[PDB]
Amino acid sequence: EWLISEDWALLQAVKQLLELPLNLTIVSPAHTPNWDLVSDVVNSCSRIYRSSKQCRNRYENVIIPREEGKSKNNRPLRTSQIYAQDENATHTQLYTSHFDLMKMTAGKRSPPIKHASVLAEPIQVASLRAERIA
Amino acid sequence: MTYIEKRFPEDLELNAQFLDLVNYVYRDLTAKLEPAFLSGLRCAQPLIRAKFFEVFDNSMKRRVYERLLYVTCSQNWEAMGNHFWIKQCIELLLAVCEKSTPIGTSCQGAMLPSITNVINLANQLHMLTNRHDKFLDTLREVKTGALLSAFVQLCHISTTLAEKTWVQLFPRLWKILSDRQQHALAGEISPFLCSGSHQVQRDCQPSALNCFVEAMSQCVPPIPIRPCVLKYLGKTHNLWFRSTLMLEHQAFEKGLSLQIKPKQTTEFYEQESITPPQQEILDSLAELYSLLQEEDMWAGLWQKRCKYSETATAIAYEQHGFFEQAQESYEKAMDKAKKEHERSNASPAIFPEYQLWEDHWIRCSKELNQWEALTEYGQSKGHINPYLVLECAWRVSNWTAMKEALVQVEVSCPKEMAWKVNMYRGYLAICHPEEQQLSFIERLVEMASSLAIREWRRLPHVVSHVHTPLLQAAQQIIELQEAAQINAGLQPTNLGRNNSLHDMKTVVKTWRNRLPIVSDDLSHWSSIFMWRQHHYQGKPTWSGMPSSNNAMLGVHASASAIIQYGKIARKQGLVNVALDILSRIHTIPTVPIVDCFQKIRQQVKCYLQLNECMQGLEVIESTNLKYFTKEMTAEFYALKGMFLAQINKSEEANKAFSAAVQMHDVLVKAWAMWGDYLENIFVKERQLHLGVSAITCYLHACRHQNESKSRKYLAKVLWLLSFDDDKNTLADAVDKYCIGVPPIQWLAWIPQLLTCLVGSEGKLLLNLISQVGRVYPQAVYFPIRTLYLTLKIEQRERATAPMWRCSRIMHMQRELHPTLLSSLEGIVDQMVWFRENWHEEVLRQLQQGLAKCYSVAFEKSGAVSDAKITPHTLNFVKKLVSTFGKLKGQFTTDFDFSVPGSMKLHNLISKLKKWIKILEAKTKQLPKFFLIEEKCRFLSNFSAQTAEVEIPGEFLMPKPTHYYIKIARFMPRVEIVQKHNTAARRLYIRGHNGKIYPYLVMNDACLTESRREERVLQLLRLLNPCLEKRKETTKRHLFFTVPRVVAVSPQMRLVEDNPSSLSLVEIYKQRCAKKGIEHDNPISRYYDRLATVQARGTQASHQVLRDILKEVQSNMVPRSMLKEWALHTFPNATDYWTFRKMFTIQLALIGFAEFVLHLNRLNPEMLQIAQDTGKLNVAYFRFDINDATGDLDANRPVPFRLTPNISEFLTTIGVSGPLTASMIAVARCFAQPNFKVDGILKTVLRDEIIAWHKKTQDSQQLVSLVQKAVTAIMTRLHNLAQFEGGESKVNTLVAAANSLDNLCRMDPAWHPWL
Amino acid sequence: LKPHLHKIVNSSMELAQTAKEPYNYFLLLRALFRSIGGGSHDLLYQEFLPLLPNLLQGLNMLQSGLHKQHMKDLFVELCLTVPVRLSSLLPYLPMLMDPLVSALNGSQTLVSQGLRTLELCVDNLQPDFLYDHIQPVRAELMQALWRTLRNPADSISHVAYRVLGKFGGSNRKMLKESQKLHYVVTEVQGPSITVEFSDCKASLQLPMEKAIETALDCLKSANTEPYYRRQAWEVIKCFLVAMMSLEDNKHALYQLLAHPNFTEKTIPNVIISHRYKAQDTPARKTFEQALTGAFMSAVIKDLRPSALPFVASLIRHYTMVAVAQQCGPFLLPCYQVGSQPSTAMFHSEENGSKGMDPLVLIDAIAICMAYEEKELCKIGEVALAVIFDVASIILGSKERACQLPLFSYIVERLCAC
Repeated sequence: EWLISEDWALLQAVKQLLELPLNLTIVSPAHTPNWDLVSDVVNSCSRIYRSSKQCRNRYENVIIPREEGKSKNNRPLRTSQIYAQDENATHTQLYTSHFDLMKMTAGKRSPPIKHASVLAEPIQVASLRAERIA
Repeated sequence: MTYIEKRFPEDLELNAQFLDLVNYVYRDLTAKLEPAFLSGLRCAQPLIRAKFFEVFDNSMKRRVYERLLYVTCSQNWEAMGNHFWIKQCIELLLAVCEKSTPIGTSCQGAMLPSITNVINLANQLHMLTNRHDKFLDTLREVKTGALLSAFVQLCHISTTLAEKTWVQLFPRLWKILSDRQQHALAGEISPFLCSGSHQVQRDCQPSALNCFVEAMSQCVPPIPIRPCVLKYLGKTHNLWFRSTLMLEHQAFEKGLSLQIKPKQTTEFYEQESITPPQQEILDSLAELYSLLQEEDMWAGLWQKRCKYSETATAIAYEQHGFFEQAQESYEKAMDKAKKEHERSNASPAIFPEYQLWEDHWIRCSKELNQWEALTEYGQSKGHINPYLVLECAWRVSNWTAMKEALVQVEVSCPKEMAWKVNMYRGYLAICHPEEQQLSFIERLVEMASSLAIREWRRLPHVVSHVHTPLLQAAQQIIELQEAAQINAGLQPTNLGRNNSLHDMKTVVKTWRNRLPIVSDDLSHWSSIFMWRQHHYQGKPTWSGMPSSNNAMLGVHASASAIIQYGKIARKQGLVNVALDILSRIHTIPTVPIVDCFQKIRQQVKCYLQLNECMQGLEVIESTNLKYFTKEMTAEFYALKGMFLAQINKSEEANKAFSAAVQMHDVLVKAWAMWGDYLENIFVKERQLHLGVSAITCYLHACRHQNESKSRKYLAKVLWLLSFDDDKNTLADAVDKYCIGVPPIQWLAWIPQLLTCLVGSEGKLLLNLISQVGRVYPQAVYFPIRTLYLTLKIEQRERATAPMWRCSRIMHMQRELHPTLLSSLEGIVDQMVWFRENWHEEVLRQLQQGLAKCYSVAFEKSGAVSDAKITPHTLNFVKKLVSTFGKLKGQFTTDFDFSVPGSMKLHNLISKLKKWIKILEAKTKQLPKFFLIEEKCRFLSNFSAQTAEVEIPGEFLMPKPTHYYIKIARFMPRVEIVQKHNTAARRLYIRGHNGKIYPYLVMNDACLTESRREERVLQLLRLLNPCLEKRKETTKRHLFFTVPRVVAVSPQMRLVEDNPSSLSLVEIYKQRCAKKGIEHDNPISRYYDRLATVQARGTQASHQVLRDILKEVQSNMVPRSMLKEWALHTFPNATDYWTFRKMFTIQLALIGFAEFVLHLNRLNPEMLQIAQDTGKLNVAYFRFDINDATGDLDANRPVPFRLTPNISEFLTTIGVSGPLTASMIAVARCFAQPNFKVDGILKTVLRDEIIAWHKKTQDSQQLVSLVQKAVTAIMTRLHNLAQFEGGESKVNTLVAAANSLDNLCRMDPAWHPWL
Repeated sequence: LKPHLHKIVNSSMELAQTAKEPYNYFLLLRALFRSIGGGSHDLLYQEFLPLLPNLLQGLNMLQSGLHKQHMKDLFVELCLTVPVRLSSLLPYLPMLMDPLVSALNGSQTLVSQGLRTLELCVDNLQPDFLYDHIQPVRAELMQALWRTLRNPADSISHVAYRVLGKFGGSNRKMLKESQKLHYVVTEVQGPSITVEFSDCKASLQLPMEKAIETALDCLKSANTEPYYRRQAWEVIKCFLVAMMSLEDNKHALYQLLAHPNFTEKTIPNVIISHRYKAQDTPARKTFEQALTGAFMSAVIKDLRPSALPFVASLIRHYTMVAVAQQCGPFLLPCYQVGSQPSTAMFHSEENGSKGMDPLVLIDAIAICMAYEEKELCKIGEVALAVIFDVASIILGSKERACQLPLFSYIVERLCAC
C-alpha cells in the first residue's frame, strides 16, 4: 500500500541526512545509520505512520533493488523519475477520496437533525413572607 | 571481556585485574576490545582511569583540531551506555594544554594586590620577613598542570559540573580554530548528531547529546543545523523548548517572517519552491507546537500561513468551541479544495494544510459525539485508519471492530503511545466479546502505569499543557482496575454475595464523586462516562429476575451518569448534543422519579439556554398527571415562572412565584428570579411599596445559600438601597428581613458598606456594620481607622456625625477584643519609625513634579517652546520650598524653586532633572541595612503569645475555608529599596506556618487619589471568580493576580511584595547604565528635535512624529533590549519559554482590563514583572474619569500598551495567537447573561463616581449617572464578544495597538519606543 | 500505661526545648508513637485523644524551623504516624498538611511515608471535603507530587502516579502560583585562569565559579571519597594562589614593614560596616566560597597536615596587605582621616576595590563559624589569633592593633551571626 511519496521521502532522507553511501558503507565510525530519524521524517508526510522497522524493511526490500539499476525490473527508472512524474495522481486522489468519503459520512445517518395549599388569589406577595414562618 | 561484567558487576577487584590485563594488551589486530577499553576509561577507581587515559592520550596528536575531530568522526561513543562521555571529552581536550607555565589570569580586577603594590599606587619583623619569603617562593613555583589535573577529577565525580564546563568551554575552543578548519568541523557535526550511536542515551535525563547541542548553540558563528533533525532531537533527547527556540530564531531571521501567503498559490509567485525551503522550518515548528499542546501558538502560526480562507475561520471557531460550526467550516473547505483539485495539480506545498482539515474534522466530530460516524469512517471501504476505530468503537455498543482493530495496531508499535494499547487490552479483557477471566489485568495496568511514568520522565521539567494527557490518563487507568475488581465481584461464586454487594456500593459511591474538571474536552468526559455506563448496564442483567434493589442501584448509576454527562455537555454550550444525550434516558423502562425530575430540569434548562418556549411549557405541563414527588412541584413552578418572565408574561409569572414559595420556602433560585422580576418592574414606575419585595426576595435567597452564589444578590441589595426615600422604608424592610443572613457574606462589601454609612441616615445601616465587626474585628477595623482619620483630617484642615458613627463603632467593638485592638494599634504606632530621611522626602516630591510637568509639556507639545508653568504646578513648586526650604541643598533649592518656578517650562524641567540626578547620586552613600531592634521596640518582642493577628490582608476576600494565617514573628531586619516613585522600606513577616512574607510599607499623599486604586483592585478581585466557571478561560489559566493591600492609615498603607520584581523602566535603566548615557535621552531628543522643526515656522506633522519615533528606536533605543535581557537572565531554555508564555498570558488580561474598563494608561514604570514566575501586576490602575464630568471615557490613541520592544520579545506569532484568543475568551466569558455582571459594576461605580462628585460638586442624578457610565462598559464589552464574519473586533484593535500610526503620536513620557 | 501518659508526653515536649541533646526526647516520642499504635490499644487511644490539639500543634511548629537535617527528618516523621485512627482526626487535619508536604521533599523513607499517608486519607475522605482541606497547600503539594514521578526509585513513582490518578480532575486543576524559574541577576562573569597552547600561540580563559562551588560541596559532603577531597583542596589552593600577586622581593617588603608611621603615627578611627556593602558580586562570592573551602580543608583530617601550614600563611599575608592598605605611609583614601563606612571598602562592579579587598577573609571566617559543624570554630579562632598576632607584631603593641579599622568590621560581621 506504500506509495512513491514515502519511498522518495525516505530515500532522500537516508541520502542527505546521514550523509551515508546508499549501500550504507560507514565511511567513518561515528556516523552510524539511524532508522528512527528516517521513520520520523517519512511519517511526517505519510497518511499513516510506520515503525522504523518497516522503514528499513522497505528500504532493503525495494529501494536497494530499485536504485541499483541492474535489477531485472526492465532496467527501472529508479524512484527519482517516478516521484518527478507522479506529482498529481496520489496526492490529489487520496485526499479527494477522503474528502468525498467524509462528505458522504456527514450526509450519512442524517444531516445532523392542588397540593397542600395553592392559589391564594396577589395579597400573599408581602404577607406570606412573614406568615409562613409559623 | 563482555561476559565478566554484565552478570557480575558487583565485584571491584576481579574487574580491576581484568581491566589491568586489557590495559596491558593495548600496549602491544587484537585491538578490537574497544568496548572494554572505553568501559575502562569510565572506571570509578582513579588509578585505573589514569592508566587507561595514559595510552588513550598517546593515540592522538598534540593539537586541538585533531582532538575535536576525534570526538566527532574517529570515535564511536555507542560503546558506553548511560555514561556521560563529555567527561572524557573534557579530559582529552584539556590534555593538550601547557603544564609547565606558572599560573596566571586576566582578571586584574579580581586579583589580590601585592603588599608592595601600595607603593606603586603612590628583630621579630626581620624573622617574619624571611618566614614570608620562604612561603612566597614555594607559592611562586606552582604551575597550572596542578589545576588542570585536578579539575577533571571533579568533573568526573559531578555530572552538572561536567555539563556546564562543556557548555562554557566548547564555544571558547571554537574561537581558537581558524575559519579554514571551523567550517570543516561544522560540516561533519550534523552527521554526528543524526548518528544512531546516540540512541541508547534516549532515556538519560541529562543526555550526553542534550549537553552537546546546548553547548554548540553558543558557538559564535552560528553552526548550521537541518530544520528537520531538530524536531527529532526535541522529540527524543528532551530538547523540546531549545529546539523550538532555535527554529523560531531561524524562521524570524531566515524567512524574516511567516510565509504569509497574501493571495492564492497560483499567483503567490514568491513561493520558495514546490516544497519550499524556509517552509519545512515552518512545518516542523508547527508540529512541535501541536505536540506541546500549545494550541494557541499553533493556531497563531496557521492563521498566518494558510492558503484557503475557510481554514482560518474553522480554526477560529474550533479554538473557542462552537464545534458544530467548525465541523461545517472544515467540510466546506474540503469541498472547495476538491472542486479545484478535480481540474488542478496537487501543489505538494499544501500537503500539511490538506491533512490538517482531516485531522481537525475528526477532532471536532468526536467531541460532538458522532462516534458511530467516526467508526464507520475509520473502517472506510478503502484507506482505512485502524487507530480511530480502536479509539471509538468501544464507546459505541460494538465489541468486534476493536477486537479486530488491535492486531494491526500492535505490530505498528507506536512507541511513546505504547501505554494506550496496553491499557486498551484491559477493556477487552473485561468487556470481552465472549468472556475473559480478567485475572491478569493487574499486569496490564501496572505495565501501562510504568510506561506512562517512563514517558513522563522525558517531558520538560516544568509542568504545562504537554503533561495534560498523562495526568488525564491516570484516572482512567485506575478506573479500569477498579471496574476489574467489581467484575471479579460479579463471578457466579461472588455474584449476589453481601461482601461483593458492599464493594459495588463502595465503588459506585467513589465514582459518583471522582470526576474530571470542566476544562477537559467532552471527548475525555465521554470516555469516563461510557466506561462507567458499560458496567452500570452489567448489574441489571444479573439482578433482572426478591425485590433486589441491586438492579435499582444499577439503574440509578446509569441514569445519573447519563444526566451528569448531558449536564456537562450543556455547561460547555453544546445544547443540541446535550439534548440528544438526555433524551437517550427514555430507553430505560424503569427510572426513579427523582431522575425523571432531573431529566426534565436539564431539558428545560437547555430550552432556556438557546426560542423553544412552547416546548418548555409542554415538557413541564405534560408531567405530574396525578403525582410527581411534592418538593420539585416548586421547581417546575419556578421554571415556568422564569419562562413566563423570559416571554412578556407578567402576572401569571407572579402567581407562579407565589405558588413556588407556597410549600417549602427554601428554593433559592425561586427567590432569585422573583426578585429579578420585581426589580425589573421597580426600575420604572417605582410604586415603592412594591420595591420591598425585591429586597425581601434577595435577602431570602442569600439567607440559605452562603459564601458564594450570593454576592450578586448582595450587589442587587446595595443597588436597590439607593432608591430609598426620606421615609426610608427600604431600610425598614432590610432591618425586618436581613435577620440571620450570616456576616461572612458582607466582608466582600466592606468599603461600599462604609461609604454608604457615611451618607445620610446611615444610623439605621450602622446595625449591620456593628454586627459584622462584632464577629470579624480585624476585617472592619483598619478600614474604619482610615475612614475616621480621613474625616478627622478633612474636617480639621477645612466632632461630626460621620466621625461620631465611626467612633461609635470603634469604641463599641473595643469592649470586645480589647487585646486584639491594642496589639494592632501597637503595631501601627511602631510603624511610624519607617519615615525616610530628607533625601527621599525631596525626591518623592521632585518625581511627582516632573511627572506632572511632563504631562503638561505633552499637553503643549507642538506649541511654544516657551510654554509657562500652570498655577497648579507652580503651587506644587512653591510647596516644595515651603516644606523643605544640608547647607548646600537648603541654599540651592530655595533659589532654584518656589516663585522662580515660573518662566520657561523647558528650563525648569532641565533644572529639575539635574537636581534629581545630584540628589539621587548622593543617596548612594546611605546604608542599605537596618534592624528592628534599634529605634523601635514593640515589633521585635511580638510573638504569637501576645495576640493572634492574621497576615495583613487575609480578609480582603471572604472564604468559607478557615484558611487564616497568623503572625508568628517580625524578622530582625528590614531593607531599603528603590522604586518607581519612592524608596519605601521592606519588612519580612513570618507566619505561623513558618513561611516568610515580605511586605512594603508605602507612604503617599493625596489620600483621595490613593483610595480609588484599591477600589479597582477590589473590582478585579471580585471578578476573578467568574473566570473559573468557563472552559475557554480555564483552559489557558487566566487570572488577574491582584496583590494584597490594606489601608493601615490615610498617609501610608501596607502592600504585599516579592523580591526580584521589577518594572520595564528598570530593565531600560540597567541597559542604559551599561552605556555612557542616561535614561532621559529619548524624551530629550523627541522634544528638542520637535522644537527645532517648530522653530522654522513649521507645525508638528505626522511624518516627523513617525520619523522621530523611528530614529530614536534606531539609535538609542534598539528594540532588542527586552528580548536580550530575557535571554541573558534566563539562559535555560525551558525557563525562557515558560516565562515568555506567562508574560504574554498576563499581558493579555492587562490590556483587556485597561480597555474594557476605561482605565488609566499604562506607563512603563507602572508595570511590574516577576522574574521568578513571570506573573504581571500593575502599579495601581484607576478609573479614568473627566474632571469636568463623570462620563467615564478613555479614548487614547492606542487602546493598550503593545510597545515594539515588547512585541519583538513576544514575536509575531505570540502577539497574534495567545493574546487575541485570551482577550476574546475573557470577553465571551463576562458577556454571559447568567452572570449578573450588572450589579458588580452598578455598585462599584456608584461608589467610584462619588469620589469625583466630592472633589467637585446626591440624588437620582447619581443613579442616572452611574446607570449611564455602566452602559459604556457594557457597550465596550458586547462590541468585542460577539462572533460574526469578522470573528471579533479584537483583530482590529490589536492591530491598532502595534501600528506605528498610533504609537508615534503617543505621549513621549509613555515611551512608545519602550 | 494509662496513667502518666500525659506526663511522658507533655514534660518531654517542654523539656526538649532546652537541652544540649534534645534528640533523645523525640527518639523516645517516636518509640511511644509506634508502640501505642498498631491495634495494641483500646483505651490508650482514648487517653491520647486530648493530647492531640497541643502535641500536634507543637510538632507542626517544631518541624517548620531550620534544624539540622536529621532533626528535621525526625520532626516530620513524628508529625506523621501519630497514633490516631483515620476518623476522628478530621478537626486537626489542616495542621499536618505542611509536614506532609515537607515529607515528599525528603529522603526516600520520608517520601514513601508521605505518599502512604496521602493515599490513606484520600481513599476514604469524600474528595470534596479533602479538597476543601487541601486547598491551603495544594500549590506546593501538587508540585511535589509531579516532581516525585522523576524519582529513580520506581517503587515511589508508581505510588505517586496511582495517587495522582486517585484524584479526579483536581490532579491538574489550575494552580494559583506558577513554578519558580531560575534566573541570573548578574550581567558579568566570574574569574578565569589562563590556559595556553602552542597552536597558533593562542591562549584560553576558562571559568571556575561552578567548579569551586562543586569543590566546596564535595568538602562539605559527609561521604565524599578522600581522593576527591584531596583533588578539591588542590583546586582551591591553585585558585587562591592564582588570584594573588607574588611580585615583591625581600627588601621591598622589609623596607616598608620597617617604615616609621607603622608604630609612631596615629591610627585614624575609620569605622567599617557591611551595612554599606552593595552585593555579593561573583568575584567576591567565589572568593569567599574558596576561602571557606580552604578552612574546611584545614579542619578535616588527612588534609590538615598540609592545609594548616598553608592557610596560616594565607592569613599572615591577607592581614599584612589589609593593614598596609589602612596604615603606614601610603594608606588608601577610603581609609583617610575623614571617611565613612563607604561602599568603596568592598569589591563592587562599578567601584572595583582596587582589586579584591582582603576583607573577604573576614566574611569567610564568619561563614565557617556559622556553619552547622561547630568544629570549624576551632580553626576560626586560630585564624583570629593569627590575625591579631600579626597586626600586633607589625604595629608594635596590642593596643595599637586593636584600633585598626579591620576590627570594627570583624566585630560587626561576627555579631551579625
